Amino acid sequence: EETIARWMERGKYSKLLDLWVKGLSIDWNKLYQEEQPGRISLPTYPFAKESYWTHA
Amino acid sequence: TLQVGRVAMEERIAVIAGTMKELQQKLTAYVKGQEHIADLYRGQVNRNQEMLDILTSDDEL
Repeated sequence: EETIARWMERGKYSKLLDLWVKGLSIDWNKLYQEEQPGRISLPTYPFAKESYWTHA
Repeated sequence: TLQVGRVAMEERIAVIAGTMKELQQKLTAYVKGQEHIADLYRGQVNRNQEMLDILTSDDEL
């Protein structure tokens, strides 16, 4: 996790993303050492639309 | 000699031992089919070829 911290500081973004996409867990909060950006509305998960009903 | 004097091939095992008797014990357990042996590791390169390629490039590792 420290090695990641150093890759981020050094900006080895390509490396982190090549590892992240294979499953490497990354604490994205460490990306922001000073201050924090703001949350905004973005599209949400497009849940599968499958029908389910019973019988009366 | 086994570290530096043998080409590392596809099927590998490795054992940590502090005495000869311990090594003989662990290797004999391996020969006898024991699936789990303490401080004896089994695996294959053939399996993890992909992640190997992509991680060893950097001296970081």
